[PDB]
Amino acid sequence: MKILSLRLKNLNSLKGEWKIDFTREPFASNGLFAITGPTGAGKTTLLDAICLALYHETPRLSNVSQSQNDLMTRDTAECLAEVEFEVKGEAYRAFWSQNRARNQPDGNLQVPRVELARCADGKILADKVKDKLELTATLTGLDYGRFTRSMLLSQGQFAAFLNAKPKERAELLEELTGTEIYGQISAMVFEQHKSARTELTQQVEDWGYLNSLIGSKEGDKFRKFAQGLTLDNLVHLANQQLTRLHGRYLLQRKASEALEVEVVDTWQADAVRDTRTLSGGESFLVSLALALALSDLVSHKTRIDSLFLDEGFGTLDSETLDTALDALDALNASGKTIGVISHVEAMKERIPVQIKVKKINGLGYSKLESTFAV
Amino acid sequence: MKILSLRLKNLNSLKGEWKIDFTREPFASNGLFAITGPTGAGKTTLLDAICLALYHETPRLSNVSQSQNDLMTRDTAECLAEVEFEVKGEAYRAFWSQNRARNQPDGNLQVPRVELARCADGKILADKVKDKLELTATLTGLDYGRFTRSMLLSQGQFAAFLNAKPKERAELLEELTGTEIYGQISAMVFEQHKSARTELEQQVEDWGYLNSLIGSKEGDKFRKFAQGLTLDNLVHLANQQLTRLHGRYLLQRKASEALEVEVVDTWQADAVRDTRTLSGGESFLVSLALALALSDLVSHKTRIDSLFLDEGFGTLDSETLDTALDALDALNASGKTIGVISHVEAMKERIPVQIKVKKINGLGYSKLESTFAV
Amino acid sequence: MRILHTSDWHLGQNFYSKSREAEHQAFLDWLLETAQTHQVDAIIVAGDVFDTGSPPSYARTLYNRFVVNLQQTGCHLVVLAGNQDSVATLNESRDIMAFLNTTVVASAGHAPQILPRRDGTPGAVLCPIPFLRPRDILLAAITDYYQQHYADACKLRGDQPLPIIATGHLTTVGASKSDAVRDIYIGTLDAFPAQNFPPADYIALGHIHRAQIIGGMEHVRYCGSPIPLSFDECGKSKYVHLVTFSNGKLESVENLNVPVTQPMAVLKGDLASITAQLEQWRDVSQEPPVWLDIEITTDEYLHDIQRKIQALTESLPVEVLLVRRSRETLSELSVEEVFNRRLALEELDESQQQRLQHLFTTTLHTLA
Amino acid sequence: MRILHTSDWHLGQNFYSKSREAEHQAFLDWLLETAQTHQVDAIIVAGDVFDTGSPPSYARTLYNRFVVNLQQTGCHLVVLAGNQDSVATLNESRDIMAFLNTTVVASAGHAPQILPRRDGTPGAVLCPIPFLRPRDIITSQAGLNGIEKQQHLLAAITDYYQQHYADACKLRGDQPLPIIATGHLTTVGLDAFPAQNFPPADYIALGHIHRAQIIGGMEHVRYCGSPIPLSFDECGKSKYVHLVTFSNGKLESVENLNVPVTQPMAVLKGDLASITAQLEQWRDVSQEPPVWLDIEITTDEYLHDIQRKIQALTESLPVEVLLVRRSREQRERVLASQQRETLSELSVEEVFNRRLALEELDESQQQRLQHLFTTTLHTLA
DNA sequence: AGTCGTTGCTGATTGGCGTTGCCACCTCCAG
DNA sequence: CTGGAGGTGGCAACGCCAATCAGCAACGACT
Ligand SMILES: Nc1ncnc2c1ncn2[C@@H]1O[C@H](COP(=O)(O)OP(=O)(O)O)[C@@H](O)[C@H]1O
Ligand SMILES: Nc1ncnc2c1ncn2[C@@H]1O[C@H](COP(=O)(O)OP(=O)(O)O)[C@@H](O)[C@H]1O
Ligand SMILES: [Mg+2]
Ligand SMILES: [Mg+2]
Ligand SMILES: [Mn+2]
Ligand SMILES: [Mn+2]
Repeated sequence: MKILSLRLKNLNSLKGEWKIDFTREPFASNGLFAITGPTGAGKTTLLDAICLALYHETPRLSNVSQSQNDLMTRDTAECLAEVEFEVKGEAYRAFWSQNRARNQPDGNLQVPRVELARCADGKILADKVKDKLELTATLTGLDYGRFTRSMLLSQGQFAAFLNAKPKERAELLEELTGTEIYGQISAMVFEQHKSARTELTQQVEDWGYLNSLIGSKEGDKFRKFAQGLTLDNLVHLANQQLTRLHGRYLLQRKASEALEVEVVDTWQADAVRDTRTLSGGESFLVSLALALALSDLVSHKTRIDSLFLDEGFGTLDSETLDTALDALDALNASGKTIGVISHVEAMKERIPVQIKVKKINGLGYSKLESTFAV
Repeated sequence: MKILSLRLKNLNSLKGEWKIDFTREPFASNGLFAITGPTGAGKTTLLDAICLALYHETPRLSNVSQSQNDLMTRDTAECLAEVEFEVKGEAYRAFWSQNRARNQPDGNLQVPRVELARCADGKILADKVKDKLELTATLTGLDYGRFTRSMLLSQGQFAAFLNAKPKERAELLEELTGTEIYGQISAMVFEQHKSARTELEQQVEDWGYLNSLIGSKEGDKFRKFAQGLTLDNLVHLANQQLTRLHGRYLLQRKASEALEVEVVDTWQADAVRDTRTLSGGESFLVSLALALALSDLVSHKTRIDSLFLDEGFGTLDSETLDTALDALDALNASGKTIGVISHVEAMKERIPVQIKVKKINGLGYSKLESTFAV
Repeated sequence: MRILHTSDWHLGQNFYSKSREAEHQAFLDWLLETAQTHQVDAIIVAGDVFDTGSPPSYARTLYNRFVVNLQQTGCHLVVLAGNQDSVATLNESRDIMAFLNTTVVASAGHAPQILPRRDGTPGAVLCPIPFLRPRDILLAAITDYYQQHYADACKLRGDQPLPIIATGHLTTVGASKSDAVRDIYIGTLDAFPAQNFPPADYIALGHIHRAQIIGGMEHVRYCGSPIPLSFDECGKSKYVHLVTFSNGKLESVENLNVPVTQPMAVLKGDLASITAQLEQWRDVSQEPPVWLDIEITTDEYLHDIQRKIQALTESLPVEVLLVRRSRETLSELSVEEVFNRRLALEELDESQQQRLQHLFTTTLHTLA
Repeated sequence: MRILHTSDWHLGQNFYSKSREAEHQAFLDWLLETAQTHQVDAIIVAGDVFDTGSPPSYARTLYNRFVVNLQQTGCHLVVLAGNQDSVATLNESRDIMAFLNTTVVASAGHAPQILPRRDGTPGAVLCPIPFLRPRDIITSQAGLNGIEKQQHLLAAITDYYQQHYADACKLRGDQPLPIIATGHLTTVGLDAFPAQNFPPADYIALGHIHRAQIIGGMEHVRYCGSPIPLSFDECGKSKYVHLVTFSNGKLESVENLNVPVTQPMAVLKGDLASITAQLEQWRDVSQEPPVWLDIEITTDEYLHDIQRKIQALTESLPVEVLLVRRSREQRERVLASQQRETLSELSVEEVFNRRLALEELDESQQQRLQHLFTTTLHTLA
């Protein structure tokens, strides 16, 4: 799962059609590239276009469909986003587009047209929305709720995994590791117990006792119980990653039913405390390490080699930001390619290649470099 | 409300006893003051002490009590925070302290010792948690749930008001405007409809009709319907404040049951948009203006004379940040004292009054300037 | 023989943010002083002693202090429960009150009592009748109860030459109401006819806060509250009636002016007019701050005009309590209007609107 | 002279949605009868008269009925404020009670007074001291700690006691009158008030403890305790009211008077079988009123809807159940013995066995539970 | 006519509210 | 010092319900 090309047409402040190819003269080194520009220029819009093309959805907007489409640019009758990604050495293409009735800047939002195809032979693999989503999920291994946790870190949602509730962390882990059977076991146990109870026997008593142990609707309880090993492996990988990203802290799981992680402050004689006490920058670094561990966890089943960090580099001071960027450079020296969006002046010099985005004298629109114009 | 002096002891990274007294020589002008230092130095801890001494809570930790206290520094046996504030020309003192058993770090946590007393008279007003909380809420007008939204803007939670549920938004509006009779009416309508329905198990259908119109438990429906006028009154002040902060946008109420604020883009031929589509910096500025308006909504009853916000300026470029700082300086003319947490070098150079939270390497502790030691 | 007639004290009433403790104390001490001066035989309080069913701490202290100071004077006293007063709040201390020359009646059906003079000889028949709850007993039911109760008192008096007095807490035809007057019998009775009172030698009534002679006869009166309980009656002086009896018949009735201790004023007109009307208190140095109701005639936002109102007042020895516009804010509109604005968006069929309006009104009243 | 020592009435208390009105009325009537029988001169109520600052209507009715029915006996009464009732609520009736042979103290600084005997002669010096709220005796100042403030409070309360006892001695002078003392605070014979700091008064009638006991072995300093059981932790204990006698200006003796139990209560332990066995003792008894029970079911992982079982067991009985609880607290999580084990390697049966091994069940149900668990895997395949 | 483009009609999720229970916090006490 | 009983409130899991998206078949406009 590496983004090869990105094509978008009239999304947010980016009027017109543009394409960015990550195999041209820039990005040839696969190094750090920094989307830079003023506020409200379409920097976040590029990552939103990528996410929309992949999964028909945006971090800000819950759904874009026949109704409530508000990602399309004003006084514009059509918008589309297309990406090319490579999985297991072969490349695919994803397409999502929507146009207005009679091609007017007003009128009904027509049902969007989507497709998924191979670049090897051009064969169309899926055109329905549901079938495309299912097929791309099976192919990539990442749903939206895993793409937005491992590959794309939105601004303000970097600590979403750290601050998520146990239910939606265990559900993420079971799907990521392909160990979903335990949820079905709890669902079946709860259904059997409820069916036995509604008839009203010692068998009902045994069913109740079994339900109190592992049984629960939607499979929450036994899933949370079982994913302890997965959380321990993940925190091991995250600690190994974090040793070089921030040397002060370590990570370990706590002795609680809720899937939670505690830090071990090696400076203060290994005093262990909860992550709720971490500073903003420390929590950002911990969440980045956890995301990298999420990527490394499934490297033996499906390999993801791209990472996008929307924001949160400001929470760091200069004396820590340089170390974080050095660790990111060390990671980027491997197969992983990473792109960072920030306004801080220090990162202006360290990252030499930039996808600059510029607004136009208050007209309300914005354009990036003409070399990306179609 | 305004803060006169802050005294804390052994909170987070700030080992020792520290007293920051405003109205001294450096702070006599009521001008801009910024808390500067590396990440993890304890800058937020200064703002955590103010919230702790007043409302027995801190933004990061839901509650601190006998059962748990993650705020007091490791390898230390006690912690306390005490603030002096002034409401309507009369000064008051709030006090919160906790000690470990036998003065040993491994001992169990004892119950906190809280007080609330006039500064000049010296008379004690309250000595228990609930009594102190209720009395300070009545005295200041605003409890914790309104402090954290109109007087202190914590890190990463500036957009809490916009992103909150309509239920929480309406509840905050009632708390500020003292209009709970509508919620009580709706709740008792729902209760009486339920009682009539159970007594059934022609009055029942009429009760159900009234319940469908305005009836709901805890009064959701009628609260949301009634608070639209308050939302419009708030939007007027929000537009007034936002005109100086960010001249592009204006705010307008959504025409839907779930009370929400749409935005008008004056540059795009006054095209109206949902508030979810705003950029990060634009959303931060909108939230700041809306919080200033929210503190100006009750100016006649209980005026608020200070504002604290935490590293929200990291999402602004060098020009939008300059406009926002000019607006904040102009608002400082009214006498509202602004305290800012940041790392941006431009604004750190701009603001001449600073509280430098110096960090001690290796130990993990930190200290202020020598003049603030006690 | 003399009797001071007062009612509608409304002790413990919170007037907006303010409280009436000082006014009530300066009224009660003056009342005791005038009672001693006129050597009155009894003091009667017909209803609404407390503003609500759960009076605050200071209201009960004022009531108890007044009763204690009564003993030094020597006058008998009577307490009646009004529409806002509650049983088990006045009736709970009844037994203690008996030892202090005070009788408290809250429940109906109490037998008539003989009211003694200062020398111990009988002076009159009291006919203690408090605010009659409909559940405790409609227009005829009030009338025949009054006639039956008077008849029982007439049997008790026999041929003795004593006046007969009657009590009541009810609205009557020809009366003038106010905003602070809470209505009673919302769904059963509209007004009591003044001609149905039994031929008692004198009638003492409350409920109405304005002193009024009702029905055209002298022996029936409204004494009204002793202090202004609303902004619509600030300028009218308050009265307490000192009735006199002799040879079993009414002699004369006199009005005593309660000295006002808390100035209250109402302003009117545009902001330009108010900027001039506020100059009535420029550098006057009123040691009790004056309470003002400002009826501004503007369309400007209330939360914006209150700022300049406070700015103007800050240079004056005055304290504003209420500001009302004569766009809208939720602090202005009535609950009925706000609910109707919900009904308007729904189908406007009157056949259901009338029932829904009645249901909403009864719900709101059950809250109150 | 003779006085009674009682405290902790807690009038108006609601006990699991139940009301203690009848029990309090019966206790008050019994106390009046006892005072009349024993020819008592005064009654002292050491605090916690009301269970809240704003007692309900019937609590005030009970207090009024007691204070008006006490007029027949002619004996004096002293009521003191505790940590529970409100200073303003008790000061409401100060002056009105002053005419009814009753004195109530709620605030500090109230000077010592002389208790008259039934014939009106000076009997004793009362020296009344209510629950000393910190807001009344100390002034807060900045720059102190949580323990330093407590030290200042203790020093101030000790100084207050000493000065007030000195004033009481000055008032007494030469007449042989026993200087009684009163208070409502915790003593241990730290935040408690040491007993050795008390003045050398002839008697100290304390409060704030619901159990009758002697402090420091000094018989002249006693805790009278509550006259009725206010919780299940004291249901089986008998409650006492002290009858104190003085002679020639010095303390003579203390006698304990049992308060008859009006509302019986009991507490039960053990499993459901033990609960049934203990309920067997009430099979056929005429109980007026029905006895109130607290049931603590010992956990053996029954995990049933025990509320229905208790309701069915106690339906035919003259029994009302106020509370039932159980100790089911336990953590449920996997321990990773080594990092080499991952959720893919371990089988479903292995994980379920790891789950069961954390529970201390036996083979009497382990086999059946494993069979039931395998049935689920059977029906998905 | 054809072809495409736009519009109107069922089923499967999904978020929202209410119900019941369980657990945690505060306060006044007792081992 | 610690526990512990007794309100009081908050959160969470489950049940039922109404709104919405996706799929499908039937007319209007442009060549
Ligand atoms: N439907 C729309 N039409 C036009 N402009 C839009 C629309 N929705 C959002 N925008 C604007 O597009 C811009 C996107 O900026 P964004 O990429 O979020 O900035 P940043 O990278 O600084 O966070 C903002 O100015 C936003 O208000
Ligand atoms: N209980 C504790 N003992 C010691 N240090 C702590 C404790 N809790 C938090 N800390 C540390 O105190 C520091 C507080 O920094 P903070 O004020 O959050 O920084 P910033 O202003 O950059 O957000 C962090 O290093 C945090 O990990
Ligand atoms: Mg952004
Ligand atoms: Mg921070
Ligand atoms: Mn009335
Ligand atoms: Mn009245």
